[PDB]
Amino acid sequence: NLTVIDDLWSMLIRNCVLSVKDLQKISNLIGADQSSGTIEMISCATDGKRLFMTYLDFGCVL
Amino acid sequence: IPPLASASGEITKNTFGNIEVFAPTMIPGNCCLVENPVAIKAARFLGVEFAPAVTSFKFERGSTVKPVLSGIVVAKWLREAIETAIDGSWNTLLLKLRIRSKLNS
DNA sequence: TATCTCGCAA
DNA sequence: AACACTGCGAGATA
Ligand SMILES: [Ca+2]
Ligand SMILES: [Ca+2]
Repeated sequence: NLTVIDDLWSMLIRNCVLSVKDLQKISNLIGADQSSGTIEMISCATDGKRLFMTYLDFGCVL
Repeated sequence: IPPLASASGEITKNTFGNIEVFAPTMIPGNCCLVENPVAIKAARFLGVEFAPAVTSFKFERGSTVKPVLSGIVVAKWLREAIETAIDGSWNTLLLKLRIRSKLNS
């Protein structure tokens, strides 16, 4: 459901756009030795090019 | 041959709360050894059933030997969960978040 | 008089 | 060829 998807998309610490720092926080905490230049997923996720991932782009990545 | 892990994946451990694993033989048949500096933090974070693995003994100054806890013994079916936990695409990161939350509460 | 720091012991 | 890890009083405090 939409509620479930927003919850999945609302599992961070802001609630505003997924920022690089937010993705980094998640990837760092789940164990991920990822370079600052290892955005990859999030980087490619950026459809409109604003350097972040909004709800619609998150949905499309999933 | 060490005893098997339970259905829930619970390992039987020695008096210090660790499993001693000095030879592949010493891993339970239904279990696996995951060696990683953070494998413990991970297994604790998932709240899953594990046992810290004493793989050798560090001999050090003053007069005292020390156990080298180089990782974790978990059940086999939790290996990739652990590997995600130690290891962490978008779907993998999201799914681990989904799990972490269905688990905490 | 309530509050941190922080060394300190093992 | 394995003990644990955190309590507890020093000075200082608006
Ligand atoms: Ca954000
Ligand atoms: Ca965007």
